[PDB]
Amino acid sequence: GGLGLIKSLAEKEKQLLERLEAAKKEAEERVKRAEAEAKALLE
Amino acid sequence: MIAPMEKLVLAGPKGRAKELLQSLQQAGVVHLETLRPEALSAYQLSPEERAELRRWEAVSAGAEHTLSLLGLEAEPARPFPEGLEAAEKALSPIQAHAEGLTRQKQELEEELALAQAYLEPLERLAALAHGLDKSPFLRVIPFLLTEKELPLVEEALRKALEDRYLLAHEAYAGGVAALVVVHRKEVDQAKAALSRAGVAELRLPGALGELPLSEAARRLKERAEAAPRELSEVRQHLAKLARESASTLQSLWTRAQDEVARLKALEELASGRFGFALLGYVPVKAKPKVEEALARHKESVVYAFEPVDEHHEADRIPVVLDNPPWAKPFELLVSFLNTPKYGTFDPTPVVPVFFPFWFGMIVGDIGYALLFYLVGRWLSGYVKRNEPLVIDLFALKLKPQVIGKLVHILNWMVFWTVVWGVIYGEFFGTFLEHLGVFGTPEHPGLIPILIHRIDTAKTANLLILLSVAFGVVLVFFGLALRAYLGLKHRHMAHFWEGVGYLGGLVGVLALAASYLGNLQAGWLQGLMYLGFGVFLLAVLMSRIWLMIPEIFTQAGHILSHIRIYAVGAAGGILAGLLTDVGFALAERLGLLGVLLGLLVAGVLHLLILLLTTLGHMLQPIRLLWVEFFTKFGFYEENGRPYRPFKSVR
Repeated sequence: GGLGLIKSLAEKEKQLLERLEAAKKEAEERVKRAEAEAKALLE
Repeated sequence: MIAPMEKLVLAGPKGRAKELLQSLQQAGVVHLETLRPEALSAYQLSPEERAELRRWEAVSAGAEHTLSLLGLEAEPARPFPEGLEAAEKALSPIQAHAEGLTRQKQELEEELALAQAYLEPLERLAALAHGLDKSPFLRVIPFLLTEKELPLVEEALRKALEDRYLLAHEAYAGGVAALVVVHRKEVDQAKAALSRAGVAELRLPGALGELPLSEAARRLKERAEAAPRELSEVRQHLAKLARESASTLQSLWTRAQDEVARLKALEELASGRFGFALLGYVPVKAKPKVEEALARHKESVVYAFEPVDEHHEADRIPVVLDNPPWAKPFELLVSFLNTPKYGTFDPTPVVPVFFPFWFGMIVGDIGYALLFYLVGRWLSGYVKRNEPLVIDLFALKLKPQVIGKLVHILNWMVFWTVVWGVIYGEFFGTFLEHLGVFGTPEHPGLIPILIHRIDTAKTANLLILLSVAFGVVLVFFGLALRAYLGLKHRHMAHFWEGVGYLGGLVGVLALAASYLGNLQAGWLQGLMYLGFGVFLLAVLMSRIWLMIPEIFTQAGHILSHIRIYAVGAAGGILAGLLTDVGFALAERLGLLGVLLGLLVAGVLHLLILLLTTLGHMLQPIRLLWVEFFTKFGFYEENGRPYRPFKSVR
C-alpha cells in the first residue's frame, strides 16, 4: 500500500537524516576540540 | 477472463531504483503508477539526467528522421549497447551524408525540371539575338506567350517606334518567345504597355534569368547534360548508404528508444531523498518472473507483490483478456471494441461460439468455401514467408501474428462453414444441375439433403424458428449475464433490470405464441400474466421510468436474428439463380457453350460473391456486437488499458 511506501521511505530518510545530524554534531565537537587545544597552545 | 493485475510496491535507493527500473523495463510486464502526492517527492531526479534524456531523445528523433531520409522504416530489432557519444558519432555521420545527398538530389531534380521547359526557348531567343544580348543600347524582352495573337501584343509595338520595337516570335512554336526590342527605357515603357495588354517576360530563376541569354542557354545545356548522371549517382549513393547503414541505425534507434523509455519511466517514479518508491500493476500469470527480477536487486531491496482491488472500484487498475488458445484468435475482434470493468463479463467466447455457426448458415456455398480454403492457403503461404502483410492498395500494414490469428479464425470458420454448407447441400452455386449429389424428393438422383434451400413451404418456417430460437437464447444469455454482473458488482439495479427485461421478454414471447401463434392459450395465459406482472414489479422496484422503449428495443434485438436467415437465404437464392442461368445458357443451350458459359457464370458468381459475402459475413458480427454487448452493457467506462514497460526488441 501507498502508506507502506510512505513507511518504507520514512525508514530510510529518518536513518539518513539521523546520520546527517550525527555528522553536524560531530563537526561541532571538532570545532570545540580545535578551539580548546588552540587556546591552550597559545597560552 | 480479467486477470488479477496485482499491485507491486518497492523501495530502493536512487541509483538502485534506476537499476531496478532497468530490470523492470527488461522485465516489462508491469504497468506503472505515479502515486507522487502521498508524503513523498515528485522524483524530479536531475536536470542533468533531463538533459541527457533530451540528448538521447534528440538522437532517437534524428535516427528516425535519418531512416526517413534514407527511405528506411521503423523496424524493431535487438538494441545496440553503446555510449551516447558513440551513438551520436555513429548516427550523425551517415545522417549528415544522407542529408547532403538528399539536398543535392532535390536541387538537381529541381534544376532538371526547370531546364526541361526553357532549354529550347532560351536557346532560340539567344540564336535570334546572337549579337543583341547585353550591349548597352536596347533591351530585348522575350515574353513566352501563347499562339499567334502576336498582333494583340504588337499593338503596343505599333504604338512604339516604326522601324523598330520588333515584337515577334521567330521560333519556339509551342510557347511563342515573343521578343520585343525597342530601347532600354522606351522598351521598359513598352513592356509596361504590353503588360497592360497582358504579357510576362522570361524572368527565369538561378543563372538563367540572372545572366546574359547566351550564357543562360549555355548553363542551361550544361545543367541539362549534368543533371541525369548526377541524379543517378545520387540515387545510387543514397541506396548504397541506406543499405550499408540501415541495420546500424535500426539497432542504434532501438537502444535509444530503450534508454528513452527508461528515462520516461524513471520520470514517472517517486523519489524519497536518497530513497525511491515504485508502484506497479502486473498480472498473476507473471508473478514468478517478477519475483525473479525483484530478486536481482542490490539485496532484493525491499519490495512486495500485494493484491489488487476487488470488483468494486478498480478504476486505474487495468485488465487482460486471458483466453484459451482455442479461443485466443478472436481477441483482435474483441479488442476492436472497448475493455471491461475488471468484473464485467468477458463475452469474447461468444464470438467463436456463435459467429462461425451463423456464417456457415449464411454461406452455404461449398465452392465459396473452397475459394476461402484457397485464400487461406495463400495467406498461410504469406505467413510462411513471414513478411509484413503489406498492401499499398489498401495502405494496410498488418503484423504476421494478426495474419496468423486471421488464418486460424478462417480455418475455424471454414470448418463450421463446410459443416453447415453440407447441411445446406450446396456447392459452387449448383453443380446439381449436372451432378445432383444432394437428392431431392422432387428429383431423386443421389443421397438426400437436409434442407433443399430452394424450397420454402416448410424449410423457411423451420429456418426462421431456428434463427429466432438462437437469437432468443443469446438474448436470454445477455440478460442473464447482465443480472449476474449486477449481482457480482452488488448493483441490484442492474440485476433487477435484467430480471425485468427477461420477464417482459418471456411474457411477450408467450403472448405472441399464444394469441398470434398456435392454439391452447390456457396454459400460457398465466405465463403472459406472470411476465407482465414481473415487468411491472421490476418497474416498481426500480422506479427509474425505464419505459416500453427499452422492452421494444430488447424485442427488436431478439427479432434481429431472422436477418441472418434472410441473408443466408438471399445469398443462396442469388447463387442458385446464377448457377441456374449458367447451366441453362450452357447445357440447355446446346451443351456446347458449357465451358464458355461456365467461365462467364463463374466470373459473374465470383463478382457477386465478392460484392455480397463481405457484408454477409459483416452482418453476423455486427448483430452480435449490437445484441450481446448491449444486452450486457459493455459501454460503461471502457475499461483501463494494460500498458507495461516495452523492451520493444
